[PDB]
Amino acid sequence: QNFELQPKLKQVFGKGLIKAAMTTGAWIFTGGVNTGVIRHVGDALKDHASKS
Amino acid sequence: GLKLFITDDELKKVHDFEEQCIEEYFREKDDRFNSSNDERIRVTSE
Repeated sequence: QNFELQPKLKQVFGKGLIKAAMTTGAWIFTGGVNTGVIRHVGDALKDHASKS
Repeated sequence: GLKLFITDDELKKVHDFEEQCIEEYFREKDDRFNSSNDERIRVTSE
C-alpha cells in the first residue's frame, strides 16, 4: 500500500540509496509498480537523474 | 558518397547518442553555474 515517511528521512534515505547504487553499480530489487516504497525509490531516482 | 543513407537501427543509435549529448551539456551548464564564484557568494549571502 501507499504510505509516507518523514521528509528528512525520505531525503537522507533516497540520497544514500542512490549513492550506494552509483558507487558500485549495484542492482536494486524493487516490486516494480508505482506504489509505496517503490514509489519512494522512484522519487529518489528522479532526484538522482537531475544531478549525477 | 557525402551523405550516408542510414538504416533505422543506426538512426536510433545516433539519435540517443545525441540525447546523451544534450542532457550531459545541460548538466554541465548547471554545475558550471553552481560552481561559479558568483552563485556561491549569492547563496552564502542569503
